[PDB]
Amino acid sequence: GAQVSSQKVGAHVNYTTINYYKDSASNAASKLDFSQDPSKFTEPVKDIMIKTAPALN
Amino acid sequence: GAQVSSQKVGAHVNYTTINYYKDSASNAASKLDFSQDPSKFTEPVKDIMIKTAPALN
Amino acid sequence: PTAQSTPLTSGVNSQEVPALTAVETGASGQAVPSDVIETRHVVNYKTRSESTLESFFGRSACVTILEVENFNATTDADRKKQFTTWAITYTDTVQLRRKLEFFTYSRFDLEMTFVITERYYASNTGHARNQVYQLMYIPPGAPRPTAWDDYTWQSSSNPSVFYTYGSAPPRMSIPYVGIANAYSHFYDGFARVPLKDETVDSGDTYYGLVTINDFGTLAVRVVNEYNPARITSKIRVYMKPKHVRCWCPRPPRAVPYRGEGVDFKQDSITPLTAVENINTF
Amino acid sequence: PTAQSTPLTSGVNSQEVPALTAVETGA
Amino acid sequence: GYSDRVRQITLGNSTITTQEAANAVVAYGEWPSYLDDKEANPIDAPTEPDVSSNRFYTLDSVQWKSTSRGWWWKLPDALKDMGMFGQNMYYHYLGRSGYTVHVQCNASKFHQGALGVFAIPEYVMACNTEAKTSYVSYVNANPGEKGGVFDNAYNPSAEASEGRKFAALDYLLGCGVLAGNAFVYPHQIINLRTNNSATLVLPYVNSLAIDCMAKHNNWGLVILPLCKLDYAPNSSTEIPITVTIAPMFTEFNGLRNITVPATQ
Amino acid sequence: GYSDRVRQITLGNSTITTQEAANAVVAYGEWPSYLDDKEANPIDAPTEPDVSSNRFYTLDSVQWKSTSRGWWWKLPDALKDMGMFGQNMYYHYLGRSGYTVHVQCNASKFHQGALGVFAIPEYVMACNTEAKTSYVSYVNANPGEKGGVFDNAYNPSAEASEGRKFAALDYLLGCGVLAGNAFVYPHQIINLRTNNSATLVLPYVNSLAIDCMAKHNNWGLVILPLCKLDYAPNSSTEIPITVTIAPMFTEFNGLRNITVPATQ
Amino acid sequence: TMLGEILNYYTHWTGSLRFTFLFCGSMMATGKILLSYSPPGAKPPTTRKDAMLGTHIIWDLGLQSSCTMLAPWISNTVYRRCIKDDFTEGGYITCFYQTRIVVPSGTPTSMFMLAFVSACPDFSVRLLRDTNHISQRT
Ligand SMILES: [Ca+2]
Ligand SMILES: [Ca+2]
Ligand SMILES: [Ca+2]
Ligand SMILES: [Ca+2]
Ligand SMILES: [Ca+2]
Ligand SMILES: [Cl-]
Ligand SMILES: [Cl-]
Ligand SMILES: [Cl-]
Ligand SMILES: [Cl-]
Ligand SMILES: [Cl-]
Ligand SMILES: [Cl-]
Ligand SMILES: [Cl-]
Ligand SMILES: [Cl-]
Ligand SMILES: [Cl-]
Repeated sequence: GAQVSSQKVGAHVNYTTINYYKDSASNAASKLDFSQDPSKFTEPVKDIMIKTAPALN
Repeated sequence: GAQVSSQKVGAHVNYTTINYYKDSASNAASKLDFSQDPSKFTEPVKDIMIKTAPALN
Repeated sequence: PTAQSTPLTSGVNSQEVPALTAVETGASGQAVPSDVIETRHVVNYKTRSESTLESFFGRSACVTILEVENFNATTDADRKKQFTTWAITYTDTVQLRRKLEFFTYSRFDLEMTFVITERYYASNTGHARNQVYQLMYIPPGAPRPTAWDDYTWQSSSNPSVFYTYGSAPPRMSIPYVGIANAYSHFYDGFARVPLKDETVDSGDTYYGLVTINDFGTLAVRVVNEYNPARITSKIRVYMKPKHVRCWCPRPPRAVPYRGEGVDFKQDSITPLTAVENINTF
Repeated sequence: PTAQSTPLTSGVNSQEVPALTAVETGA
Repeated sequence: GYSDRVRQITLGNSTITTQEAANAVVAYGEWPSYLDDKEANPIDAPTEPDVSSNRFYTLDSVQWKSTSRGWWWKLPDALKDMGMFGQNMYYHYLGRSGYTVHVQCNASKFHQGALGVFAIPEYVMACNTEAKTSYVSYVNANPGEKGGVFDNAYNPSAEASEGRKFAALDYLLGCGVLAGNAFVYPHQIINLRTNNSATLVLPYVNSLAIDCMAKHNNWGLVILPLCKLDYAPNSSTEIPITVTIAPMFTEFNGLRNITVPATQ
Repeated sequence: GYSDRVRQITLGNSTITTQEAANAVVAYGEWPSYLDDKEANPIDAPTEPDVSSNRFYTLDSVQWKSTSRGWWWKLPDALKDMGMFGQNMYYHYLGRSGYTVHVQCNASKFHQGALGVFAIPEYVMACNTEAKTSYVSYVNANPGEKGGVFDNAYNPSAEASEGRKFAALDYLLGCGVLAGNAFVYPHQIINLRTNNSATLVLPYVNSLAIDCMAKHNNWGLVILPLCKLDYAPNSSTEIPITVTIAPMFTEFNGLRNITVPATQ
Repeated sequence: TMLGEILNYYTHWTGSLRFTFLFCGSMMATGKILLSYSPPGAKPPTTRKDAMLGTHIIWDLGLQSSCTMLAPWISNTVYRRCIKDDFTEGGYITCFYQTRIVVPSGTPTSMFMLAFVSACPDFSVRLLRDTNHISQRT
């Protein structure tokens, strides 16, 4: 049950993972998660604000 | 995700590599790269010089 | 891929003159034996495998020797012996440095290996339990320890390796960490432009790579508290460049180094031994 | 997934005013 | 008709002719070019001054004597006071440039001598005090179009403050390597019996796409007499060496007020 | 949402906002542009400095008082010492430019006053001696970013040598025409109850494709108080007028050494 | 600042910085303000005529309360260091009256603005490190 994934690139490229333990808590670090939604903190406004339009009309 | 490659010959021949780490920086030495272009140092001239022709015509 | 085979060739009597050239052009001589002698066919099975950059650099080289001790320290000087800090560089030693400096620019990952050795300072002060070492990489900006047991060693974010004396030499890989697209082995410049009529001092400023390079600090301690027996330790630091690219070849260092720059020493600038005569075999 | 690329842009002379806003909004 | 000895180079409003060339060098086989979007770094629309700056600038001539040990310049330092190139360089934080370097030295069929002309990336040179290391003033490192000269003697200063200049020792190339190995750098030779000029076309060379021209010289230009000037009727004769350099594919980022470097 | 009162202008690394504009003028309905091959004159490849020079430069502010008679500038004279625009202007024999002119003057809902803001092609003004005609010194004609002021009195000099400046008489627009007719020129009004800014976009205007910027001003900028500044709590109050101008579609020909005009 | 605190867990930063200004005078106050970013290597600007040669915005005070000035990413290196460092110096941010603030009578003649900083979407950090902003006695 080997997982083959892309490595993080270096100076110049897959790697293999097998889980040895019956508990997911035993696993190595979670895979890179590039998810983001800054707007929930930077723009949590009820009515859409279009950058080019006046903020207050 | 095993890589099978030719060994460097000895006195008298594949070997197996598995990458264990998620970072390419962790990997063993790069495979032999026989690339070369000595002319960028030995002959970096604008106009082609044919060995059998005069260098200066 | 092999070095060049020699073709079967006989003589010539020709307006083709491969023996003559003009090196004023900036071209090196190009002629090969088949251009100027009768040659047999020789199949060349030999390769340039061991002169690839990976092969040339594919060795762990000692780059420094650090010292740390473990004993009951009662003075400021003795407290400072309980840990050590080292600005990470390849310029404390000459051998790897000279090989790197065949090139202007490089890009590589780094394998770092450590060899840790101890001796008893004295025989009349009993014994010492097996020691654990902490080697902490302190990137530029992270707080540097002022004591062997201060808060910095908790190392929440800095990488540390804990090494147990007598175990296999510890080892880790470092990516290419340069803030440029390659490492510079040479930098013909300054860290800032001194401006007309500024009050900033221009009398004690430096030049070149030393003004811009910062690979952080290695901090080392013995984690153990003191035994009655004082133990003195050496930590040898080894670097192997791997996954290597290099650009812009240079003449190699011909005379002794005298520091981190290209400076030379007045009593050591005569590398050639004079021959008795221009006609000496 | 990468941080944002910068597009090729020239100047403007426009009723579109992205430089002004109102941070009273909580944005 | 066409000859390796006869060449015309036109950049902007400037043209060079030579009738005794020896081909031309393109350093590392790479012509200069503009910075591609896939290798770019600063995000502001760059200034590309083109013909205003990408043109031949002729430096003050130097005199080749039987006793000359050689000459050095740094680039872009040598051109920092040259027309619109200098203005674009100092009005911007960042700049990149290639160059056409044309070194000129004519004599007669009765003169002899050979100049090595070397383009050296990151031409770092030794300081002239053993009380310090890497101890060179900005002013001494950046002489501009006058450049500097090599010496055949190393006499480091008693006081650190008096030695903040290059120890430009000829046979160690001013940097602790043997001058005989300088041929690993892009080069031509002006051998007076063969040729009266050297032409080197240099791409931008750095570990970065673009850099601070006022802080950092990308290239050294070294002219070493490999064989001394000799002329039988007058051993004390002098012949000029003239250096003419055109920036190429210049690109500047980070416009602000003008940089005025310290002069003392 | 979008409003005639709210505008953003970005040129190069510079942005202007206004929340109390009154539309914007495009002089003669024509946006500036580069010089087409079918209208070109000098044949050298031009310098087009783009973002280095085509950006907002803010002049020294002037103070509007109840007694102010008005202000004038000439273009490109007002920008001759402005960053890379000034350098490109003086390193070249020839230049052409359009402009975005942004005049800034805010007050309160309790202040009153109106400024006429006029862009005048070939703004030729009267001299201040009746011993001569057309008798103005280069230095007095070309004050740079400080510009000049109008007067409500004409006092020509006794001696010809003392009158080599403009007779900037407000009601004759400094040139023998009635100021009330200045509205035939591209203009806006800053009426403090309505707006706090004027925006004029100017194409290059001349009888030639390109001309000597150091010899010839293409545009005058005139700011006349049509209705005097009044503020009931303090009749002696002053409010700033700030002029910010961006060159646009700049193109230069005839590169040489830098022009350094006389200062006396 | 929040951005400063995050940067002090990293060695390297890259990208554009956003400076947003909120004018907090009365509605009756008018004005024009010049906000400038001068990339490094020249005399630090102390006058409007030097500041306006750099990257700048003229902010007209009005119904839209806030103005954003960008320090666009303009650097020799691909990353700057999260320390005081001549080699990776970032340049100079300054602010001048373009006209002046004008108020009518019965209005405060002194007032404030608030300055905010944030990273743009082109912004990233690397090389995790300990901060110098927290410590404890041992
Ligand atoms: Ca072969
Ligand atoms: Ca030949
Ligand atoms: Ca043969
Ligand atoms: Ca992207
Ligand atoms: Ca908006
Ligand atoms: Cl601890
Ligand atoms: Cl312990
Ligand atoms: Cl011998
Ligand atoms: Cl001369
Ligand atoms: Cl100079
Ligand atoms: Cl100075
Ligand atoms: Cl002012
Ligand atoms: Cl001026
Ligand atoms: Cl004068």
